[PDB]
Order: sequence, then C-alpha cells, then structure tokens
Amino acid sequence: NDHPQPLDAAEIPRFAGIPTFMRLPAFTDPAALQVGLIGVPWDGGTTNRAGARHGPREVRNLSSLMRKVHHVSRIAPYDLVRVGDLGDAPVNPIDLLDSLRRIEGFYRQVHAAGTLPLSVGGDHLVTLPIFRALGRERPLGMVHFDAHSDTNDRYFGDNPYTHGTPFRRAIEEGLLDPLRTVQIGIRGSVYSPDDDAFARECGIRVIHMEEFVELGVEATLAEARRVVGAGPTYVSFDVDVLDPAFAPGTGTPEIGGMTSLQAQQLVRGLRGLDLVGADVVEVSPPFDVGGATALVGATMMFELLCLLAESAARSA
Amino acid sequence: NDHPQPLDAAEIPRFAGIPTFMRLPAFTDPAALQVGLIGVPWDGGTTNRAGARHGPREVRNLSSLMRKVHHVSRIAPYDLVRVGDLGDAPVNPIDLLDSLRRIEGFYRQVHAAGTLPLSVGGDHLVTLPIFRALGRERPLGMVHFDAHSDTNDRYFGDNPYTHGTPFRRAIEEGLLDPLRTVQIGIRGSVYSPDDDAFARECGIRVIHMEEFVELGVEATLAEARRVVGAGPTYVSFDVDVLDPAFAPGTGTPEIGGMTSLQAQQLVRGLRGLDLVGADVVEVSPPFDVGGATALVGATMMFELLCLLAESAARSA
Amino acid sequence: NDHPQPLDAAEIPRFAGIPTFMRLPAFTDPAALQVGLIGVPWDGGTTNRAGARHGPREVRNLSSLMRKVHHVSRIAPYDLVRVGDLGDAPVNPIDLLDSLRRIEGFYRQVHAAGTLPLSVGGDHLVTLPIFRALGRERPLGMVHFDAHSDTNDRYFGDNPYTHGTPFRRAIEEGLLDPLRTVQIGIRGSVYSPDDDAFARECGIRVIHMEEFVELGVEATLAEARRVVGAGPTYVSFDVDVLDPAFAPGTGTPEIGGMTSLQAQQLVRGLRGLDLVGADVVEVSPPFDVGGATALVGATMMFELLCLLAESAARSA
Amino acid sequence: NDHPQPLDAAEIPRFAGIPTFMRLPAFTDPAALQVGLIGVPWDGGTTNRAGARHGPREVRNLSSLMRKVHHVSRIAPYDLVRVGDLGDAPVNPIDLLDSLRRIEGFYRQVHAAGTLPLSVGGDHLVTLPIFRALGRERPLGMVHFDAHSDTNDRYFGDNPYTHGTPFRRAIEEGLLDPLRTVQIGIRGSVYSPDDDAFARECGIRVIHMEEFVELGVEATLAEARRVVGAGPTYVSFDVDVLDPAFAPGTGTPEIGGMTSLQAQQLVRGLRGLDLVGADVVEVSPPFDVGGATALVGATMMFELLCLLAESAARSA
Amino acid sequence: NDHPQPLDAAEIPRFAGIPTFMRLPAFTDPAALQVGLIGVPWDGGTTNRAGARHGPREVRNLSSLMRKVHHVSRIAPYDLVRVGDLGDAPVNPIDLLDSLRRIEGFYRQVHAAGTLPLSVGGDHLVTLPIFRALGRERPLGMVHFDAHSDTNDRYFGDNPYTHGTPFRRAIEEGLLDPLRTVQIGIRGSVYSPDDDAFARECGIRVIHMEEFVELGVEATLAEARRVVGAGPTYVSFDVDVLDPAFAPGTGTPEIGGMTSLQAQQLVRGLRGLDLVGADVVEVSPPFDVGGATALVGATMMFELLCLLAESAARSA
Amino acid sequence: NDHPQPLDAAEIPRFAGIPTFMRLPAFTDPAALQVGLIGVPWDGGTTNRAGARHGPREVRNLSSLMRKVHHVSRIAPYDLVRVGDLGDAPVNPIDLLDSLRRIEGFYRQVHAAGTLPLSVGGDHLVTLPIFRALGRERPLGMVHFDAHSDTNDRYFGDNPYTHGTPFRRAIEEGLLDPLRTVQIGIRGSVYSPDDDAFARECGIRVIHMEEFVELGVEATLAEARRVVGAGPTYVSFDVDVLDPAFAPGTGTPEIGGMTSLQAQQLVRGLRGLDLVGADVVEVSPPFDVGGATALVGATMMFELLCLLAESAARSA
Ligand SMILES: NCCCCCCN
Ligand SMILES: NCCCCCCN
Ligand SMILES: NCCCCCCN
Ligand SMILES: NCCCCCCN
Ligand SMILES: NCCCCCCN
Repeated sequence: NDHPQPLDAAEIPRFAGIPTFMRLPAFTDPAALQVGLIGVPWDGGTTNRAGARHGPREVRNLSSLMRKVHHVSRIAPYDLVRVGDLGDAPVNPIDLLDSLRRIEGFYRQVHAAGTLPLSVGGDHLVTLPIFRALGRERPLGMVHFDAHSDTNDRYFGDNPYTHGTPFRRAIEEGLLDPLRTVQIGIRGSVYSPDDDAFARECGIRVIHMEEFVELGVEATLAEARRVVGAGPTYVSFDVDVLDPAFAPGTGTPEIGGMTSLQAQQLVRGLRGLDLVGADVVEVSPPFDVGGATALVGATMMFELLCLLAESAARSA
Repeated sequence: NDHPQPLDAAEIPRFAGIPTFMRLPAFTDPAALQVGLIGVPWDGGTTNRAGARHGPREVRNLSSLMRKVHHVSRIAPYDLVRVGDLGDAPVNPIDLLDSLRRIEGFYRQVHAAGTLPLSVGGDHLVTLPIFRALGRERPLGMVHFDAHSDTNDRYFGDNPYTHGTPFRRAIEEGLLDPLRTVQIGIRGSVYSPDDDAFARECGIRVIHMEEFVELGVEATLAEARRVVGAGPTYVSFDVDVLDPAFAPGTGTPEIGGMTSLQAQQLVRGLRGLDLVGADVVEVSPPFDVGGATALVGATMMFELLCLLAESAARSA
Repeated sequence: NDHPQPLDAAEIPRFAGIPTFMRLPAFTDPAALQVGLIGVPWDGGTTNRAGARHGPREVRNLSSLMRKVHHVSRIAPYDLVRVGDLGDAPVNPIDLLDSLRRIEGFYRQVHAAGTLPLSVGGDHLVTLPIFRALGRERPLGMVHFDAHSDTNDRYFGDNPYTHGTPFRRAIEEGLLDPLRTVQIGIRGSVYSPDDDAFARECGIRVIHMEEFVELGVEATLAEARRVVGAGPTYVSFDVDVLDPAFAPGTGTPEIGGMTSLQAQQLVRGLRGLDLVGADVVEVSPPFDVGGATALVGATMMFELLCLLAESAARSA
Repeated sequence: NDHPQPLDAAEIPRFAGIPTFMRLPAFTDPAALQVGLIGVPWDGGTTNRAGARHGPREVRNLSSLMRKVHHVSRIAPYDLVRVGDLGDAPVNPIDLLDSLRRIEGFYRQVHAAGTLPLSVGGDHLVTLPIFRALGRERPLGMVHFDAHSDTNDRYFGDNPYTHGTPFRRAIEEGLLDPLRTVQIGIRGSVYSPDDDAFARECGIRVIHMEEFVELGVEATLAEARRVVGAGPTYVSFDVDVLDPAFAPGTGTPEIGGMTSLQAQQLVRGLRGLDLVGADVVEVSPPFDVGGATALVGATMMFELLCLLAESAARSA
Repeated sequence: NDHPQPLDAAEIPRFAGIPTFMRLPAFTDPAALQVGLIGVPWDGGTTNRAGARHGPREVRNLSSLMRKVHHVSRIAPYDLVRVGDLGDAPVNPIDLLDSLRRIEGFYRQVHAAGTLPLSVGGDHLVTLPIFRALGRERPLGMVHFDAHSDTNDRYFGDNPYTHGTPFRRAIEEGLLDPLRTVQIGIRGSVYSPDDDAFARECGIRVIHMEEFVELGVEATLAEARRVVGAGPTYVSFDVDVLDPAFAPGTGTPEIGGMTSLQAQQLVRGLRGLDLVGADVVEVSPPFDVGGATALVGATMMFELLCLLAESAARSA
Repeated sequence: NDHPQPLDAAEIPRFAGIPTFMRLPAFTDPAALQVGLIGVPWDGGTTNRAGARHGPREVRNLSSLMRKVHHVSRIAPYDLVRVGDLGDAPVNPIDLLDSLRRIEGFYRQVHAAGTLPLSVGGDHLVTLPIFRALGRERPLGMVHFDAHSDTNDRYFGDNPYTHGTPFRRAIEEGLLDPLRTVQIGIRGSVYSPDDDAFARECGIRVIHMEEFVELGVEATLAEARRVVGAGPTYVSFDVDVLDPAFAPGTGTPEIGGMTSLQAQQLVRGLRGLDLVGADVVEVSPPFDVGGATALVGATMMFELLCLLAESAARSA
C-alpha cells in the first residue's frame, strides 16, 4: 500500500508497543500526512473540574483497542489516505494566552500543508485556536455534539477565553458561520431565563436533548445535514453530550444524555459531508473510571477518522 | 429581589465555599423558608449493604454543579419562593426508635412553619418519620419511583422498621392513602411467589418495570396522574429505580432499570400537581463511583425543587 | 419439596454465609442435581486483556443478591428442580491443551448424569470444551449474545484455540449446527472488509448491533426463535454484548452495546425452548467497577436458570 | 494425617474453588474441629463509618492467597490440628440485643465442644459476645492490638454497647481480667481530656503508639508477655492498629500507625502462650482498596492460626 | 467554653451536619477568632498533575474524624483559644494575578485582626499571597516540610509564579528570611546538575530525605529549632513530603518519603516556638484514594492547630 | 552533548508528548545506544493474578515524572552515555515457548551490539530469556529483590516455565552463578516444609525479610556486595519485594515488606559494581492504584539506569 499502517495485530499484541493514536507511526512533518491525529493537552479554559489536559495521553492508550476497518461503512481509512500521529500541539499550562498563540501557530502549519486535523482535547477552548487557523479564508459550518452551547461571553469579571466561550469568539471573529452551525444534546440547568439568546440572534440551530428525543436519530440527522448543507464543515464532539454512564470522565457532566450507540449512529450519518476537521474534547482522566471515557474518545475518534479519510481523498 | 440565592458563580467558583445544597445559605429556622432542603443521614433500617447515612453529605457536594434556572420549564426556583439548606435532621445511629422520634420532631417544626420539605436520605426508612410529620391531617397521595415496593411487614422476625417497611407502616398509621399511591419501576427477583400480596389487597397501583416499558413514558405519566388526582401528593424518588449504570451507589440494585433521562422526563411530567413534599433516597457513597449517584441525587433534587417551588408559589 | 434451597434470607442476611452460587449447597456429584451451577475459571484463550479467570468467584459473591422467585414468570427454580453449586471445572492456568482436555472430561461426567449445565466463565473459549461434551451425539443449536462472532480461524501463527475461535472449532467438529445458530449484538471495528465470510458461507444468522436496533427486541426475538426452532439449544451469553456502561468488567469492550434491560427481555423471551444448557462468560473482575459486571453476570445467570429449570422439569 | 486440608494448590489454582477460609472444607459441627475459623459479620456497634459486616466475606476471598506452612516458625497448622471453616455466627442486622444473644449462643456451642475460635469481624463489639461464651470459668487475659482502647461507657445517651465499649463491658461482667490485659498501639485525638481514666483505675496496661515507638518490638513483646503471664489468653487484633497505608479498609483510621511488618513480628512473639481464642476485627470492605485490608486480615488470621494450632496440640 | 466548639459528637454523629473544619461553626469576621481555619482552593500554579483546588473541601469532609484533645500534649485548642472556620479565600481560576491579589487581600484582613491563620491549599503557590500579607513588617522564619524546595525561578519562559517558585518569590520580596528557613524531606531527580544553587547561595538550611534519615527525628528537630530560633516562624506542610503510601493524593509525588508517624513527631516537636501561621498544602482529591490524603491533611491540620493555639494563648 | 535527551520539560510539559521511557526518543537499532530501555510485556508465566503484560505501558506513562539528574549521586545518565527506548521485545500471548525464543532473539541482538539492557516486565519469567542471551560466555552474578526466591521446579504437572521458576532454570542452564547470587526480602507462607531445598543446596545467599530487619540496610548492603564481588552482576528488582502499601499493583503480594525508601537506599549502594543489566518486574496495572506501582517501577528504573550508565561509561 505504502501508507502509514497501524502495528499489525496478527503479530504485535495490542498491549505492546509505544502508545500512539491507532498504533500508527509518529510524524513531525504535517505534509507527510493527509489526516493528522493531534493531541491538544490543554485545560487552561476550565473553571471548575479540570483534568482534560490528560485526555490525549489516555485516548492514545485506549486507541490500542481500535481495528483497521469500520464494520458498517467498510471504510479502511489507512488504505484510503495517509494517516499518522502528529504528536501534541504546544501547550503552556501556566499561560493561557501563550497556549492560544502557540496552538494557533501549530494549526496553521497543519492547515498550510493541507492536512485535515483530527484533534483530541483538552477542554472545549482548544477548538478556538483550531478555528482561528482553519477558518481564515472561508467561515466553517459545524455539527457540534455537546451538553452546552459554549457560546457564553465572560467569566469571573471579563475573561473572554474559557471552555464555555469558544464558539462565541469563533463567530465574532468570523471563523464560524452561525447559519451553518447545529448543536445537538444541550441540557442541564442554566444561568438565565432565556439562555439561547445569543444562539437565536445569530441563528444557530440548537437541538436540545429534549428535541433530540422528540425527533429521534433520523430526523435529527436530516436536520443537521440540512443546516450544514454542501459547505466546509467541522465536527466537534464533546464527550459530555453522552450520559455520565457512558462518559463519566468529564469535567461538566449533565445527566440524562446521549448513549454511545446514539452518538455512533449520528456520526456515521454524516457520511458524504465535506468534513474539514474534527475533534473529541473534554475527556478528563482524573474523573474517569477504568479508562471508560478514554475508550469512548478513541472510538469516536475512529468513527470521525473514517469520514475524514473520505473527505481527504475527495479533496485531493 | 430578596430571596436566598446560591453563591454567585461569576464570583465564587463551584469548587469553593462550604458546601450546602445548591450553594444556598444555611438556615436553622424553617419559618424563614417556603421550601426547605433537608438531609436525613440515616440507614439504621438497611438489612444488607448500608452507607446511605453518607448520602446527604455527597449530594450537597455534588449539588455544586446545579445552576439557577431549569432549561425546559424556565422555573427559577430561588426567585419564585424562598429556599434554603436546613442542615440535617438529628439522627441516632445506635437507636432506631430514638431516630424515628427525633427525625419526626424536626419535620414537625418544618410542617408547623408551613415549609414544604425536600429531603435527601438515608435509606428508604427515612420517609416514614417524614410522613408521620406530614400526613396526620389528611392522608397523602404518592408518586413513588423504586425497584422495591417497600411495603413489607416484619424482619428477623418481629422488627417493624426497615427500609423495606416504611409504606406499610405509613398505610397502617393512616398517613399514606394507598388508593392514591402509584409505584413505578418495581423489578427484581422476589422472596416468595406472591410479592404483591399487601400491595394488591389495599389497592396500590404497581407499575412494574415491565409494564413501564410496555406503556412508555407518556402513558405511565398519565396513569400516575390519574391515581394521585388533584389531591395533596408526596414524591419519593429512590435512586435504585435507575439502572446501576446511572446509579451504582445504592444498597439494593436490580439490573435493567430506568435511565436518568427517563426519570427526568417522568418527574417533569408531575408539573402542576399539589406537591406537599418529596425526597431522594438510597444514595450510598461507599458503593458510589466518582460521585455518579450523588450527582444523580443532586439533579433529581433540583428537578423536584422546581415543582415544589411552583406549589409553594400557588399557596402564597 | 426436599430440593436443595438457598440460605433462608429471612433468617440469615445476604452478606453472611459462604459464597456459593445463589447461596445454595455445594455438591461434588452431578447426579444429585438436575441443573448444575459450574464455574470455569479459565482465560488462557485471551490475547489482550485477561482476568476472566476470576469471573466465577466474583459472580459467586454477587449472586448473594439474587432471590428465589422470578418476578415476571413466577418460576421458583429450586422448587421446580434440583439445583446446586457444582464447584469449578478443573483448570490449568499454564497449559491450554491440558485445560481443554480436563474441562471436557468434567463436562462429560455432568452430561452422563443427565445434569443440565449452567456455566460461568472464564473467557469465551470455555464454551468449546463444554460443547465437545454436550454435542457428541447430536449437534446443538445456539442463541449467542456477543459483541464478537468468535468464529475466527488462527491467531499469532497457527494457534487454533483462543476466545475468538470456539464456534468456528465447534462447527468444524460437528458439535454446533450453524443453520441453527443465531448471533445477536455483533459490533465494533474489524480486521477485514469481509468479516462475516465464514458465517455467511456456513449459514449462521448474524444480527449485528445495527440490525438489532432496526429490528427491535420483539422482532429480534421472533427471528432468534425462528432460527433455533424446536431442536436442542444452548444459550451462550457474553457480557461484552452489553454496553460497557452496564458491563465494564470485560476484556474486549465495544461501545454502543445492549442494555441490561434488553438482555433480560431477550433472554426471558426464550421461554419454552428445549434448552440443554447455558453459560455466562467474559466477566473480568480486574476491570470491573464495584462488582457491577459480576452482578450483571449473577442476574443473567438467574434468568437462564429459570428457563433451564423449566426444561429439566419437562423431561420427567 | 487424616486432618482437613486446603485444596491442593499444585493441582487447583488459587483463583479457583468455593471461597472458604484458607480454602478449607466447610463444617457445621464444632466438635469436628480443634480450631474453628468463624465469621462474625456484624457492625451494629458502629457509630460512624460502617461496612465491617462484609469483612468475613472479603477475608474468606483473599485468604485464597495463604499457603500451608509458616516460613519462620515452620508451623504447619493443618498438620498439627484439625482446622475448618465453621461458617458465620448468626447475626441480626436490625436488632443489636438479639445479635448479642445469638452470637453468644453460637459461641457457647463452640466452647462446649473444646473448639478454639479464630474469628473475623465484624466491628469490635463482636468480641464481647465471644468473651461472654469463653470467659465463664476463669476471666481471660488479652493481648489487644488497636488504635483505640474500646473501654468507653455510654454513647448517644445511655447505650452501653458499641464497638468502643466491648472491653469495659467484659471487665464489668468479670469475663476479662484487667490485670492481665495489655493494649498496644493506642493513638489519635480524644474527646475526654482524661480518656484513659477507666484503664488506669482497674490497671489495664496501655502501651500507646508513642510508647511502642520508644520501646521497640522486642521490649514491647517482653512487656506484653509479662502482663498476660502463663494464664489463658485471647488475642484481639484490630486492623486499625495498622497505619492506614497498610489498612485503609477500616471504619475509624488514625494515622501514624503500626506497619504490617511490626504486627507480624508482635504476633509471632506470642508463641508459647496459652491462647484460647483470637480474632481479627474491623476489616471494612466498603472503604478498602483492592482488598488490601482483607489480605492483611487473612494474613494476620494465618499468623494467629499457627499459634492457636500449637496451643490446641499442647492440650491434646 | 464560650469559645466556639466542635459539634458535640455525644449528640450529633460525625457523618452529619454541613461539614466545616473540625466541625466548628462558620465565621465571616476574623476579629471573632484567635486562630482562623482557612481554605485556599487554588491550583493555577500547577504545571502538571492538578486538582488541589478541591483540597479544602475534602479536608473539611475528613476533619469530621478529629476529636477535641490532643492525646499526647493534652492541648485542647478550643478551650485554650477561639477557633473557627473562616471559609475559603476568594479565588479566580482563570486569572492567576487576580487570585494572588484577592487571596492576599483576604489574609490582610486576617492579619490586621491579630488572627493566626491555619490554611489548607491548594498547591504550594498559595503560601505566597499568605507570606505577602504576614511578612511585610518583619520577614518570617520557616519550618518547611516538602519533597521540593519550591525555590525555582521561572517556568515555560518567564512565568514567575508556580507551585515550585513561591519561596523564591518570598525571599526576593523580603517576606522570608532565608537564614531562618529550614527545609525537610527534599528528594527526587532534579532538572539540573546543581540544584540547591539558590538555596545554598542565600543560606537556607536544606535537610534532604537522606540527611533526615541519617540524623533521625530528634536531631533533625534540634537542627530545625536552631535555624528558626526564638523569632516568628511559619510552618508550611506539603503532604508530598510523605511517601505516596501515606499520601497518594498529591500532584508531584516522589517515592521513598517520610511516614505519617514521623511527620506527627516532627510537628509535635515544634511545641513552644513562636508560630504565627501554618498551612497544609498539595492535597489533590482527583488523585486521592478513599480520602486518605484528605485525612492526613486534616490530622496534620489538627497537629498544627494545637501549637498555634498555645502561641495565640501566650500572646493574649 | 550529542546524546539522546528526554523531551525538554522547560518547553514541553510532562503530560504531553508520546509516552516513551523517560520521554526519550524511540530507537529500533540497539547499536545506537549504550543503555537500552526495553519493555517485555509478558505474563504467560503467571499462575494466579495476571496483568503484568500491561506493566511496560504504564511504567512508560509514569516515567514522565522522572527528571534528568540524580539528586544524591549527581549522575546525569543521558549526558554520560547514549540511552533510549528500544520498544517492546516481541511476545506471543498464546505461545509460551515462542515468546521464550523470540524474546531471547531480541536480547541476543541487544547483547551483540554491546548494549546494556534495562528492562520492564512482564512477570518474573521475563528474566530467563534475558539471561539466556546475556549469560552464555560466563555466568552472571545477581542482586535480586523479591518476596519469592523464584527457584521452584515444575507447576501443574511438569511445566518448567512460570514466574516462580526462572532462576532454577537459569542456574540449571549455567547462566546464573548461584554462589554469586544474593536474594533480599523473601517472605510469606510456603506450600510445603521444603520448598527452600534447592536454594540452600546450591548456596544462593537468601536474606529473608526477617534477616534483612535484623541486619539493617547497611549490613544487608555489605553482605550483598560481598556475595557478588567484582564479577559481572545483574540486578533483578521485583516490585513485590516492597510492602503492598508501596506496591499494590502486583500479582503475588506478601504483607510485611520493604519500603520504597529502603529499596532506594539498597539500589543506590550498588554503585561501582560491574552491572551488565537490570530489570524491574511484576508491575501489574489491573491491580495498581492510581498508578502507584507504575511510578515505583519508573523510579526504580531511573535508580538502576544511573548505575548502568556508569558501567557503560567505564567500559567505553
Ligand atoms: N462507556 C464505555 C467506555 C468503555 C469502558 C470499558 C472499560 N472496561
Ligand atoms: N450518572 C450520574 C452522574 C455521574 C457523572 C460523574 C462524573 N464525575
Ligand atoms: N496492606 C496491603 C495488603 C495487600 C494489597 C495488595 C493488592 N490486593
Ligand atoms: N530520594 C527519593 C527520591 C524519590 C524520587 C521520585 C520518585 N517518584
Ligand atoms: N493515610 C491516611 C488515610 C486513611 C484512609 C482510611 C479510609 N479513608
């Protein structure tokens, strides 16, 4: 084939070998890849239960359990395109602004090379430096799976950058197109009598958990696809969209959430869209249980990888 | 506008502050409040896996994650009515009858002041002294979420007070109207071929787990609303109604239970009933996993708080 | 009416007593029982995450929670037939072939006595020696719940015996009738774009997780029954069929799985079939969380026991 | 020598077999044994963190790791005398007074048969009913390893029976001889500014943690042997004597404790005394980490078994 | 005493009541107290494994186990002086400088009122704003128990503030007298071929783990007392001085440490010094096991409280 | 200063980067290195509690906390010699003899290149193939830290290869000189009166735990050095030598063991000896607690590395 390949499991047992994403070779140069698997070990944007800085290491670890071919779509992503583990974006645990700069820097090297990034957080603030690099020319659409909109304004006085502000920033900076943004799974007590105010004024489509239950998977999918249409789309997967039973290891859980099953069905349903990048954020190992949330992370990573592979091929 | 409010999360982070229910101020006088949040740290009635005496503390802890406004109903409970943390009902861990007296004494003051109690257990026996305080004037109706009927007679072999007997006592003492009692979620193997002896003979509506699946949420909700009518009604939520996946921290789990999502749907559907009190019972921290069951309790508590707040508002 | 009985829970509490299956007496002679509860503490067939050798002990422990009478069917299994704990099948943790030899040996003694076996694993390889003893005369039909087909050929060279090959082996050896085999819950990424090859060629009905969801419980059930028919049938239950939310303590978890509730419904729907034995495999205590998987295992064990008790009852 | 033996580890691996104490056969008749291994699954005496009721079960489990011969003394207890698992003493989890009565009942049957008990608690109150059976003829001496004196008077009013009063009761009842009591390891903040008042009035030798440190093992032992002399002596080992690092699974930890090493040395040095019984109490699985404390419990149990075996052989 | 007192355990069980340090009443005004118990829930200075922001809440929880009187020195701190829970110092989880400013501001009020602070972190950076409030008039002496000197210069560029720089800052700012600073337990691999460069150059007495082992407790103590003399001294206790076995719940563990016992002996031996404040830092619940480190923290707090109370009593 | 270096911690934080031993670069060619860090993830030799196959991945993860310079000895191993991560020796989870051949194959290539191996298991059986490669020309001496002598003969019939036989095999194969072999820490009950036969009859120096305590660290060190002399010597460090308090994550724990501190003092005292290689074995993640034992493994690995670096430097 000649593409980078995972360590062969008929030969090296899955517990063995240096833990890389999907057991792929490590790369330093983004031009060597069509899809780059990237860690963003960064949780400076976390105002309560931190720990998502350990997400990437543990996702790497549990991705050992992933196999080469998707059993539904039959996509063999490593055969389709050049995929590899591109390491961790530079992070500064003590300096939020420095991290923001340096992560953007890293991502514009990735974008300049033409690689589609598949990223593991890190809390949800990580998605902003990524959009800063990927949405310069044209604004992005987005399918966003989350318990929270992450479109708040300020925290603890007037700090504009937290894991709860990234999509407001991205919209203000013109990186995210709100008319092509759909959010799925929003739930839990809120600060305000009309929380979806910013959302409604700029026209974000918010499918709350309760609307997702009313609609069902198919109708929700039809509505997500309708919102993003034909244009360049990013997929942001916050593991907190899932119920705590499936994703305990997360900073801001809200009970009464999506099932793993349902998340796989929704992601699988995005086949054919022009996906320009994706992430899996908020995996927090210090609140995780037997690496349950790290495994969810790894699997959802692979689900997204398969579709990114197809978009990277189409884009070539 | 002058009601007790949670600590301001724009000022004081959720990991900070001495931990009270919902970050509310502590109160000793129930006349200061319309809805009172009360712990009953008591498990003297547990015949197997104990630890529910630690429930109220961990629920307080995890309730730090609750916010001011319900996202569906828009109810802002601390603006509608005055809510506060009344601390723990006094408990004697070595003397069961002394606990029964003292817990009731506490609830007697709460009832005299006209305050609706919202309680956290404690095993299910804690509901009895509450009913003894709350049901003397007219027998209460009840919506009861549980895996068990808790209507047994005697254990080992002349003891009338366990977590399995509170509602038999309540019916015998004329405090609980069985003809206005609905039990939802009952499941798990039983001791003898006829479990439902007492339950059927006094006319309790028992919606077993199986019937609840046949029925679905909306029809169950309508049957529960039919049974309790326009009369004064108590809501008892036993976390063991949930599947262990959502609530592992409980003494007597039975697999194949309710989802947190389903529980929220069913409790929200109780809107508008004449609710005179409610509790969340059987959270047992020594069997809990990373505060999961404590978070469930805290959230279900917030769900009940909203409905209780509306009742207390209608009374004023 | 002189049948072996569980310890009397109205006199001896569930935390007390030597842990045997279902708190029953221990037996060493299979002819003394119609249904024998057997542990197969064996995981030499495991290629990655091991630990199922500890399964039977923890299932013994957690089976303390089971009661005497099924609450839906009203089957009192210990009244219907003679049930007991037959101990553990002989295992050599260090010699795979010797274990196969000895496990088969033990199971032919069980078979020669007309005792129906209900077995707790152990990884899925355990089912092969059992099959070699139960299917010498006439091949078995099977209802198989798993995340994996376990019909692979070879591993790490020319090794034909792992937890992923037992049903391929059983079919080749004429012990399992593929035309009377249905498999339910298969999911997760695979090694090749053509995985169901062996299954499609010999005619195994494979119901993947995706098809189970499209089908629903009742239609899945009718299909399962259509496949096995009136003939002699084994039920093999691998806990990894369950979403890791319900069964974390297993070696090869795959997300987006079956709920505990669904498994109960599906197993309960096998009533009336000519069931000649069953097993519950792949419970791995070292990856379990507070015995949840061991509890699930004990419960499924009770569910199967009821059905088997009905089968043993019919014969005389 | 025709004496009961553990399952053969050279043949049956340690993860296998029904979990009895030391993998010994189970007995019903005390007269069949010279040393009886007994569980007392009782924690009605616990006023704060409970769970010791599950102690005997988890100790049975982890005793699977024990071997047949002591590596220092070379005592082979099963060769010397007849040892077996006598099951659990009857317990009433709801009724304290009924428990005391039924446990005594069980122990006087054990005593009437000339059988030396080796008991696993259960909280410390469990030793009282044992002393009530064993202390009738001559009052007993004791070497007692604990963080607390367990010689308090009343709790929560006029309650004379908790895990903190057994030894005061036993002295008042003339079952324990204070002049022949030595207590080793006492430490931790106290309620009373003069806590040791009772112990000093009746002449109990109290070697506090601080004094044990100054004395060292050899000299502490000389002093413990002096106190108990040649008379009949019980050993009561409370795991909370150990530092929480070695025994986390206990209800009332006090840091800065004894090491497992030190405890082994101290018990080993009691060889040659007339030991008429022993217990290991306060193992609390709900607060345990990976069965650490259960293992400690099982090992100390074996340490004592060897000594009790020598005393039993001496008498016969 | 008329002094504030812990909840009466003879009446109120230790698992009940809204949890405060040592079960004392909650205070808002530092002039009401002679020793103030304060939480600094702050870990913005943490460069790797964080979580210490949850320290104060869990130390509060586990301090429920503390009793009224020290069992060795016989000091009863609450009878000696007025002690209370002052709550948490204000903390900004996003703005490091804003926290430094606000924490100091809180301690300024505390110091102005003549109140002696006993603090629970939070990571070690938290000691800097404390020193900033306490060491302006005259520089402080210090006994510092730690695995690390915390006298490094810069991190990740020129960030002057981390858990590893605070004492470097305090010396530079004239708040700490290096000549009256002694550090005990220092150990672990270092970044650079010469580490104690700064510490030796300004003349801090550094007693590495190895020297403490050679010296022994008494001789270590005599050296520490020689260093601090008769002048005003602060005691800063980093739980990571302890072996991971005694304190697993900490961010930067180094194996082969001090035991709880040794730590208690070293603190007890500080009796009679002019102690003006103390802290217990680096308790990190997300890495803790069953609250082990919280309990150590709570107990070391009590050890420190007893001596602080005597100092405050001398002054009065 | 052209040697391989760990990721720069002033630039790249410890939670970031692909997890290699000590965050060194990954090598594939042994000839590139003077000291080779190797994982041997193999537990086929385990007769009871397995999981050591996961040892090397977790030790890699936690080795992230190691720094560049030994604080006592001042050895900067990466400046001294060329050190790197050689990956994992090949392993067949299902085939013991093939693992034996293939692991030896790998170490043969390592030995041919002049590279000193520093290895992480895997269970203690992993040392045999290592010795088979390193001990042909002349037999090795050994310092061996363990709770067990690992010189048993056969298990479960005649299987000559388990984690309890490696040194029996190595001695019989002329690879280990028993007259230059010292074992330290041996303890715990034994299977029969005469297991120890082999070790004494061939003259291994066996320093039991009891004797180690009698001798003390310094005299144990003197005796270990006397046994090995100036000849080529291997160090085999089994984490089960440590008390379970310090090393919970291990398959066959024996309470009453060495402390982390003692182990460090002992290994550090091996400076100057002709060390030809070392290993750290029996780290078993499925039994570890928050990675405690992996961290111990990582530190002991660093301690050993520093000494190995000196040996490599002298040869060159
Ligand atoms: N929520 C599912 C993630 C997988 C956890 C399984 C680990 N045994
Ligand atoms: N299932 C209830 C909530 C559990 C999530 C807790 C994450 N720490
Ligand atoms: N105190 C240590 C007892 C043993 C723990 C080892 C792993 N279960
Ligand atoms: N001198 C003891 C050093 C401990 C090193 C750090 C281990 N994690
Ligand atoms: N190392 C002190 C903590 C003790 C833990 C016991 C149970 N929380």
